[PDB]
Amino acid sequence: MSRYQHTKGQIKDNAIEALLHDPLFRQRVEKNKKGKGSYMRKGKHG
Amino acid sequence: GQKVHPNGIRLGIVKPWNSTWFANTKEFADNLDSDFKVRQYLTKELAKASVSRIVIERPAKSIRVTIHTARPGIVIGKKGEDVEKLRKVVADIAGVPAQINIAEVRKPELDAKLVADSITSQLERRVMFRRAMKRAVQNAMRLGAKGIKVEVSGRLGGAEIARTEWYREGRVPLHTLRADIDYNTSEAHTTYGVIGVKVWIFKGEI
Amino acid sequence: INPVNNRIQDLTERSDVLRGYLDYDAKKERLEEVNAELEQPDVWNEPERAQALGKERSSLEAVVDTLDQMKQGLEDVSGLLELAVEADDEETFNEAVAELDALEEKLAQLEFRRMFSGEYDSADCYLDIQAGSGGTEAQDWASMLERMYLRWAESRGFKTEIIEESEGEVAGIKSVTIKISGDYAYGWLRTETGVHRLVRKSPFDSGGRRHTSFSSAFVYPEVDDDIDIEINPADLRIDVYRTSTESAVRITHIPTGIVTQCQNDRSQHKNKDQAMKQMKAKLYELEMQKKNAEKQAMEDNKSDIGWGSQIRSYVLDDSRIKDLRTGVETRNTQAVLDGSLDQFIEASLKAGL
RNA sequence: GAGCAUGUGGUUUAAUUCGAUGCAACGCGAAGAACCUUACCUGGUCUUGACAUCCACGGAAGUUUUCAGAGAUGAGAAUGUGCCUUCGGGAACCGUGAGACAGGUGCUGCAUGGCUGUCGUCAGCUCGUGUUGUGAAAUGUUGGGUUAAGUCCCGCAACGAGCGCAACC
RNA sequence: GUCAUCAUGGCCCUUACGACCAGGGCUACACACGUGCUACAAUGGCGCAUACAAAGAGAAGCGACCUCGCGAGAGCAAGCGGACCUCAUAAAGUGCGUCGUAGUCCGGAUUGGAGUCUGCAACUCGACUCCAUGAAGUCGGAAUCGCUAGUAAUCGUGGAUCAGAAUGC
RNA sequence: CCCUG
RNA sequence: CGGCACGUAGCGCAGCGGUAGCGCACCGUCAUGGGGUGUCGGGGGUCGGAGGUUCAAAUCCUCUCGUGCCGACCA
Ligand SMILES: [Mg+2]
Ligand SMILES: [Mg+2]
Ligand SMILES: [Mg+2]
Ligand SMILES: [Mg+2]
Ligand SMILES: [Mg+2]
Ligand SMILES: [Mg+2]
Ligand SMILES: [Mg+2]
Ligand SMILES: [Mg+2]
Ligand SMILES: [Mg+2]
Ligand SMILES: [Mg+2]
Ligand SMILES: [Mg+2]
Ligand SMILES: [Mg+2]
Ligand SMILES: [Mg+2]
Ligand SMILES: [Mg+2]
Ligand SMILES: [Mg+2]
Ligand SMILES: [Mg+2]
Ligand SMILES: [Mg+2]
Ligand SMILES: [Mg+2]
Ligand SMILES: [Mg+2]
Ligand SMILES: [Mg+2]
Ligand SMILES: [Mg+2]
Ligand SMILES: [Mg+2]
Ligand SMILES: [Mg+2]
Ligand SMILES: [Mg+2]
Ligand SMILES: [Mg+2]
Ligand SMILES: [Mg+2]
Ligand SMILES: [Mg+2]
Repeated sequence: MSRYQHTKGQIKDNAIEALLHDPLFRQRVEKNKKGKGSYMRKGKHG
Repeated sequence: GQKVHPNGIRLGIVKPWNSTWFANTKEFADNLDSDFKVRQYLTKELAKASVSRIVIERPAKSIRVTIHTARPGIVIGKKGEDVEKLRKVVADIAGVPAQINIAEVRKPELDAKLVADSITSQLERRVMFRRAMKRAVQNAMRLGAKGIKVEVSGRLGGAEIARTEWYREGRVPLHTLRADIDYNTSEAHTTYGVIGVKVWIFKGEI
Repeated sequence: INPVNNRIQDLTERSDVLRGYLDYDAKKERLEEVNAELEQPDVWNEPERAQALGKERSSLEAVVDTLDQMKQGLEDVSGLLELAVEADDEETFNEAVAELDALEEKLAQLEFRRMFSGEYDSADCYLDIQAGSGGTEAQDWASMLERMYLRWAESRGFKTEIIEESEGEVAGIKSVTIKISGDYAYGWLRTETGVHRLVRKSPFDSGGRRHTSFSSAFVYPEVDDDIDIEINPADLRIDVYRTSTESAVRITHIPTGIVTQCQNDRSQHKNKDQAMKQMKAKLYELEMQKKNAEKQAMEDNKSDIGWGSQIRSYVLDDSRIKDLRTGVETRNTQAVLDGSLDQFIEASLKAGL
């Protein structure tokens, strides 16, 4: 178990919201299999 | 877009009904229940005997069942005990006296139902679907069908994403009503899901 | 008698759950040990360690005999219920009902003492929902989380009112501070401090790509804003000196060590009054700095624990709800987001997280 | 705008089942919710089981009842005891005993089949061979006229064909 | 879009998310939206008399005639598995009278009493009849929709679903 | 005028 | 410390014996695929607090506690 390095530095109001506004709890992008972000240049096995 | 059924649009033109009895409103509902029962039972124990069509008619308190199939020898067995026991069981099912005619069908891969049964058989036994589609294509062209289109749909080859592949040659005029478009579907219960197959065969203008 | 059967079954199940969460045999082991070194007499030759031993002894023995008498109560109420079903002795069945209610209330007092162990647990609370760095998806998730928490507060019976609500321009609300009033509100809601992980097919995205947004619920009790007491004449050091009559007043607070001078006015009394207001202002400033320093130290500790703030995970794509801290799971996402978190909050509160 | 019908969102409750929720959800699935209907809630019950098969055991199946309970159900009383049959039999059907299993309107339409909406009944979409370009590709399908239409004439490195258009209904 | 018509890979449950019964709910209500019906009237309301259709359904059904009831309906009881009998006398129209521009002889919501029918049962929660009451509404902002001919607009009728229960289709 | 990574 | 200027809706501001007003903002509907801008239509104020006169007080008076300004000079 290792400490997380938050990018807010010295937190003096609220660290939970600080870790939200840190990149750790960021919203994450999913690569669609088909649809909008659909095109794959090369396959997983090709 | 979605297509209209070729048979379903061509009943009144060129395709005969596969049930040609008459009924009033009183006997209609359990009549179709009886037809559904006989058809599922005969397809269940004629699944291995190359069945194509089941045409049934009620003349008067009785049932005539004509089975258009390609292997009447294995249908009738060893001097007809198979068709005799099927006759007695279907008489039990329909509650009326029964008699069965077996119609041998020339050119089984010119029949549309047997092409669907064949292609679903290779999709069960894991033969490569594209090869089997081609194999049906030169079957139709070698026996002289004027046109054929075969379509397969689903998780082809165990893919994670389902898709549809269809092959066509000759004329497949779905919009021409007088055309003999013998069309039929089937399903494959593969270990990776359900694979649908559809067959269109154009066999002449009228 | 069917509710009585279900009720005894419920008490048996919750007693087993309480034993599992409390680790009864381990506390019994320290109880036996504390009894042993109490039996050796040197422990009362040292005063303060006997103080600690008396405290831990009383706590351990009380928990142990409580769980033991609930075992005895469960078994003898079950046996006498079996008597009361067949013999149909109505007074003895009423005795069973009374003793069963007493046992249930006394185990309720035990689990009560465990779950509301906080000093601020009885007070009302300020509960805040804030969306993450995601966008409108996080905004919508914060808003409907606020809806769910309102539904939970109304179902519990806590009186709610929205102190502030910062909304998003498209949909949802960016942040919201809510006063939840009622007895034991902070104790009931104190396990909600942390992060919720939404995974769902986002409607705001054009392609229907699923989104993994985050929100935080932060609860803090309504502490009493105590009055700032005035300073003492002995605690002050008052000097007078010539301005640059010795009307200049230098007031020095000695126990902290802070001075304020004033020399602008001919009146020494005016100089002293301005110096005394400067004294009060600096004392208020230093008290605020001390409070902010303590808050920053607590934030240092909870930023150190960091990733542990991610407490809850809703996978709406696969339709599963997960508390990572207690590790518990369920599938009724619509009930969870309706506000049926009673099982989760009880699991967390018996965990002590 | 008004009143009412109906659907939806939100709210609330025990539940206000669930699905559809740009156009292409919103008198939609539902061509019709007082009970069943209905998958929701409360309360009362059961567990090889309401719905099938297998094995063993006791039997007809059925027909009138009585009591208690809201009913499911639990207990009790009368009548039938056949059907075909190597008096070996054996099964329509009633209960029991287990386990192999039945079961789910539980989750995933972002694993699918089938079926449908949509652009749009818009007039396009391509292929074979040939040719040009190193190549992705291009031609055919463009040009001038014409038509509801890639419908048609002629010209044209294109020549033909198919799904479309049209007709056959 | 549909794993809630069905089928189906995988996952979850198997004295329970499975099964049975009763009651309640799906019909609630500060509110917002969608689609409809009826109005705000004299090109009309009310009263009296009298013309002109098409299509469809009917056996656990359509149900004529006669009698009673103001009525919804009730009792008796033909024909019809139907170009035969019933649903079923269409309405708008036409002729006359009154109303004379008023919240009115418009509107018909709401509410009270009294009933009929289906269904075990109409309270939550049906439809219809009578009597009584007579609400908003005097043509509707930004905005917005349908329609090129037997069309829009208006006036009726039938059917599916269904024991009963349409302003919907 | 703009269109969450 | 002495004067003198103001306490008006969430905010900024008018009104200073009988009447509470304007703008931004909030809500609801349109317009947009959606947001903004825009369009339609609403609401919201012990008039800083207290008490005195007057038929009546936001307006007149007193005190009060806030904020601003001007002077707290010769020695
Ligand atoms: Mg179609
Ligand atoms: Mg579902
Ligand atoms: Mg709904
Ligand atoms: Mg949805
Ligand atoms: Mg419609
Ligand atoms: Mg019901
Ligand atoms: Mg239950
Ligand atoms: Mg899809
Ligand atoms: Mg070349
Ligand atoms: Mg083109
Ligand atoms: Mg080209
Ligand atoms: Mg041209
Ligand atoms: Mg052409
Ligand atoms: Mg050309
Ligand atoms: Mg055509
Ligand atoms: Mg759709
Ligand atoms: Mg969906
Ligand atoms: Mg029920
Ligand atoms: Mg409904
Ligand atoms: Mg009138
Ligand atoms: Mg009908
Ligand atoms: Mg009026
Ligand atoms: Mg008028
Ligand atoms: Mg009409
Ligand atoms: Mg009906
Ligand atoms: Mg910007
Ligand atoms: Mg000087």
